[PDB]
Amino acid sequence: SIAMQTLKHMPGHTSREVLIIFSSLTTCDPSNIYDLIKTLKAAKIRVSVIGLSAEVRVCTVLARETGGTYHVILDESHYKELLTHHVSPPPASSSSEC
Amino acid sequence: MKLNVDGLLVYFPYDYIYPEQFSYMRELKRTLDAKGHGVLEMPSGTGKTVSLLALIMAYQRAYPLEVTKLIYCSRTVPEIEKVIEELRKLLNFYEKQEGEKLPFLGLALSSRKNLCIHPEVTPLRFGKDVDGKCHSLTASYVRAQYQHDTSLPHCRFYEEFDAHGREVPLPAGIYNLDDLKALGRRQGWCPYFLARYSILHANVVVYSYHYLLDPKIADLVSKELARKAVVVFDEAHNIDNVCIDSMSVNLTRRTLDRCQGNLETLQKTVLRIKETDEQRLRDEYRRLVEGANPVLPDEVLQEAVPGSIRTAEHFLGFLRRLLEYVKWRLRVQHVVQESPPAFLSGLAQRVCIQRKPLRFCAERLRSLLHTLEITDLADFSPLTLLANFATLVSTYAKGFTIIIEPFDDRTPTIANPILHFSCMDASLAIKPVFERFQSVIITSGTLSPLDIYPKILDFHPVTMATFTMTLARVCLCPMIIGRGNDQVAISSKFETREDIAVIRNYGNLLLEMSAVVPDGIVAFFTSYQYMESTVASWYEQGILENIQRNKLLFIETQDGAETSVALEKYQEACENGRGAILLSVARGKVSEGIDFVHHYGRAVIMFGVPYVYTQSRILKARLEYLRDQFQIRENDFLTFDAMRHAAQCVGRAIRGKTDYGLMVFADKRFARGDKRGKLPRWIQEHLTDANLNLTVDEGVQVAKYFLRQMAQPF
Amino acid sequence: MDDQGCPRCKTTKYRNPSLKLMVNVCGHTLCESCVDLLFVRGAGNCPECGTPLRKSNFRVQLFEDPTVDKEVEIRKKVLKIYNKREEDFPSLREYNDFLEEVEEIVFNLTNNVDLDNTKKKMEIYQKENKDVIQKNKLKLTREQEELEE
Ligand code: SF4
Ligand SMILES: [Zn+2]
Ligand SMILES: [Zn+2]
Repeated sequence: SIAMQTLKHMPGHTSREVLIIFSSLTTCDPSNIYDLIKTLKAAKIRVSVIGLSAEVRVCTVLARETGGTYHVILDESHYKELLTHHVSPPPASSSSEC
Repeated sequence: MKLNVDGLLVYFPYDYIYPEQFSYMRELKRTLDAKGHGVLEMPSGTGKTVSLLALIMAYQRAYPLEVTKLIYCSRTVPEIEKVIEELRKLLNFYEKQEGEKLPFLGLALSSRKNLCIHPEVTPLRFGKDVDGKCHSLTASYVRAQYQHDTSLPHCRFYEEFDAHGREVPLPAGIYNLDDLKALGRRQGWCPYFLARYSILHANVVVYSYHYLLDPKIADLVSKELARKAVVVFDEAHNIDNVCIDSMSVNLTRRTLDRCQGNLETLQKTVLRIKETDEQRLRDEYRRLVEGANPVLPDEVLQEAVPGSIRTAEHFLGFLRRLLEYVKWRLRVQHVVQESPPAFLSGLAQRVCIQRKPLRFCAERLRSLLHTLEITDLADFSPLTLLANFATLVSTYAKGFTIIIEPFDDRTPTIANPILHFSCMDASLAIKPVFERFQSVIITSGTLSPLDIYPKILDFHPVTMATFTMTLARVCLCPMIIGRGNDQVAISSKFETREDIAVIRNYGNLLLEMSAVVPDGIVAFFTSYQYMESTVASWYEQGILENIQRNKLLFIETQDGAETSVALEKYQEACENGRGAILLSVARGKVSEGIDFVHHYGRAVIMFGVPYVYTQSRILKARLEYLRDQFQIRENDFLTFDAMRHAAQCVGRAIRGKTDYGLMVFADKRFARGDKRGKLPRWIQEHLTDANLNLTVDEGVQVAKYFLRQMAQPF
Repeated sequence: MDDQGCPRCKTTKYRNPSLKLMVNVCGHTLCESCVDLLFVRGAGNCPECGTPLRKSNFRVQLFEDPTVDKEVEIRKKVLKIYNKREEDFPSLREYNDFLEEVEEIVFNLTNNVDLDNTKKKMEIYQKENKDVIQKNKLKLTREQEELEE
C-alpha cells in the first residue's frame, strides 16, 4: 500500500516495479491482500517477489497474476544471480504502454 | 494420445503418461483378460481415474460382450463428482477423435436428499425425512388416489416420468448430479428415477459403496442384469470398515423407547384402520398366505412364507415380545457379554420366539406397514431398525456376534446402555459382489500391503502389484522423526502418553516445523482425548503461544458444524500469508473426507502411530475372530489397521499435478521395519535409511532444504 | 427395574431394583414387599381388582409389561399342545397354518372367554396325547441337550 501510494501518481510511460525480498513466510495484514491484488493489476505495477527459504503461495499468486516472477533462494551465489538478473529492465507486455 | 497397449490401442486425453501409468494399464488389462477379480494400488489421487476409465472404455470397445458395463464406486459424492468430471473430459476427447457421437452412456447415482426437484422436500436435508416424504408422495396409495385426481398434493414428477421415460430412454450423454437435477427440472422427471431406469441401459454407472454393499438398497439396483460387469472400487482401502457398518446394527435404550412408542401408534392406527377400511386392506392377508428393505443378501434371503405371523395383531404381538426381550436383555447390568448363537437360543427359550418366524420379521414389517398407509416411515424408522436386527440375528450368526454394553465408555455411570451387533468379517457381506460380478478391481491409494486383503475378504486375486509413482522431480520427501533434541524416545505409547518430555518434544518439533514450513500444515493425532491433553500441556507451557505467533492454529472437534467452520477458515488462512496449523484426529471424519492439494496441507505431520483404544470390546470380537479364522495375528492386524489409517491420512498431499510436499511422522515406531514394510511401496521406496530416524533439528533442516529444492521450477 | 413403582407401594422401586415382578392371573404388577401385603390380608387377592388367587398365583418375572407377562405364560402353556414338528406335514401351507391357529388361540385366551378354547383343546387332547404330544415331549429333552453343547 505504501508503494502503491507513492507509485500511483508516477507517470504512465515509466514502468512501476516492486521487488519484495520476502524472508518471513508469514504475512499479518490489516486487510486481505487478494483485494489489493486487483488494485495492483489495475495500476499495472509489476511485483516480482524473491522469497527466502519458503515458497509462499500468496506471493506466488501475487507474482504470476501481477506479471512478476517468483523465485526462492537456493544459496547466496544464486541470490547474487537473482538480483543481478532483476537489475536488467523487464520486457514490456501487452498491458505496458509507451 | 493413442497408446499402443499390448492388448490393444487405447486413447488417452492428456499428452504424456508416466511409466507407472504404463505398468498400471498393462496389469489392469492382464486382470481383465483373465476375467478374474483382483486388487491393485496406485499412488496418485488423480490420474489413476483417467487411466482406469480410458483402459476400461478401450476394453469395452474391443470386447463389448466381455464387459456389459462399468460400475465405478467412490467414497463420497463430492469425490465422485470429480470422477464424473474426468469421465466427461475423456468422453469429449474421444468424441472429438471419432468425429461423431457413439452409443455410450455414463451417469452417477445419488440420494434423493442430495438430488431432487420437489419444493416440499427441498428445505429438509435429513435423509430419512427425504426418504419418507418421497415414499409418501410416490406411494401406491397416492398413485391410485392420483388416478382419482382428488384434491391432494401429488408429486407430478414421478407420474410424468412413469408416463414418458418408461416409453423413451435417454439416448446418450454424461450427466453430473447437478446437471441431472437441471435435466429433471426441464423434462418434469425425476433426476433420481431417470438414472435408476438408465441403469438398465448405461455403459458407466458411479455411486458410493452404500449403494452397492448393503443388501437393503444395493441389491435392487445391482440386480443380476450386470452378470459380467467391471465393478471397480476406488480408494477403497477402508472397505472392510464400511462393509462391516453395512451389517452392524446398534440398539440403544432411547431407540427402544422410541420403538415402543411407535408400536403403540401402530396399534392405534391398526384399530382405526379396522373401524374405517377393513376388507380391502385385509386382502393383504390373502396375498401373504399365497406368499426400509430386507438386509438378507441374494442367496441368504428367503421368501417361502411369512410364518406364524400372518395378521396385523399377531405380528404386533410378536414385535411386542421381541422388544420386551431386548429391553430386559439390555437393562441387565453386568460385564460386556458376547452371544451370537446363544442370544437366539435364549430368545427362543425365554420368550418362545422361533427363529424361522423371526427370520421374515423385517419383510413382513415392510408389507404390513405398507398396508397401514402411514404418513411416512421416518417416524417408525427405529422400529424398522429393530426389525432389521431381529431378522438378521435369526438369519445368521456364524460370522457375527451380539455384544451388550450396559455401561458406555467415557462415562462412569450412564443410563443409556447400548447393544451392538457388530460383524467380525467383511467377506460375508461382500461375497455377493465377488460371486455375481465376473471381476472386481479394488483400486486403492495408500494401500497397506495387499497380502492381508485376500485373507480378510475371501477371494482369489489374479494380480498383486504395487505401483510406484515416478516423476522427473522428487515430489514427496517423507521422513520419520523418533529422536528429539534430548535424544529421547518419542514413541506415543499408552504408558508413554503422559510423558511431559515427549509432549514437549512434539511441541518443539511443531514449533520449528511451522516456523520453516510455508502456509498450510495439518497435524493428525491418535485420539480426541490425547489431542486435548497435548494441547492443554502446550497451553500450560509457552510453546503454544509461540506457535500461535508464528502461524495461526485451528483445532478439530467432534461436532461437524464446528469442524466445517474451522476448515472453511483454514482454507482462507492457507490462501493468505497467515498460514494455518490444523490439528485433527486420524479417525476423524474430516481426515477421510478432506483432500489436500497444492498449497493445502503442504507438510503432513503425524503425531503418534494411529491406534484405536485397546478397551473397545467391538474390536475384540472383530480381532480375535480374525485370529481364529483366516489366521491373522492380533498384533499383525492391529499394526495393519494403524499403518493403513496413517497412509490414508498422510497420502493426501500428493493428490495430483505434481505438487510438492513432505510427510513427517513424529514417532520412532514408524522407524521399525514392520511399520516401514507395511507402509505403501511408493512412500517407502522414497524413504531412505539416511533420513529414517532424523533428530528434530536434523529433520527441520532437511525439510527446509527440500522445500528450497522444490521451490524452483522444473 | 425401570418402572417408577408398584401402583400402591410405588416406594419399593426408588428403594432399589433387587425386587422382581410377580405374575398373576390378573396380569398385574406386584412387588415382594406387596406380596407380603397380599399374603397378610386376603391371602391371594389383588388389592384394587380383588381378583381371587388359589395360592397367591405368584411366580417371579422380569417383564415390565403385564400384557407380555400374560401372553408369555399363556404361550408357555399352549406350547405343550401343537408341538408336532414342521416336517410331520408335507403340505407347504400346513407348516404354518397350525401355528396361525395356535397364536389365534393364544390371543383368544388372553382376552376373550377361554371356554371355547378349553373345549377345543380337549378335542385336540383326545387325538394328540396318544402319539404326538408324548413323542415331541420326550424328544424335547434330547434336542435341548444336543443344542446346549
Ligand atoms: S418422486 Fe421424484 S421429485 Fe417427487 S419427491 Fe421423490 S425424487 Fe423428488
Ligand atoms: Zn406393591
Ligand atoms: Zn389387579
